[PDB]
Amino acid sequence: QGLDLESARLASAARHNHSANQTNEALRRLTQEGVDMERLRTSLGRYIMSLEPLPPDLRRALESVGINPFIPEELSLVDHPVLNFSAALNRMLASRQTTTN
Repeated sequence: QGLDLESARLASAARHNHSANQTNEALRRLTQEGVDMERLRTSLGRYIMSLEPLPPDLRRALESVGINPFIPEELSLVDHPVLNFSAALNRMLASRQTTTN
């Protein structure tokens, strides 16, 4: 006896695991995956604004790390995890090259 396996497995199904590591992890993973940092920064910045969306390449890459690109406009693209992703992205590349004028 001891059939209480539902209660045990749902707690493990939920789990606690997340960090700002996942942001920098996504950046470096997409780099190793075959997505260029600059092209990523373009398609991502476009997604933030009223512009052309990111390709299913950028989509599959992000979703494979666990960061969903396509958030509905009920969040108004504010509450989405893709902001913190884009933040670390643009400031990383800005620090790499430069921000002149």
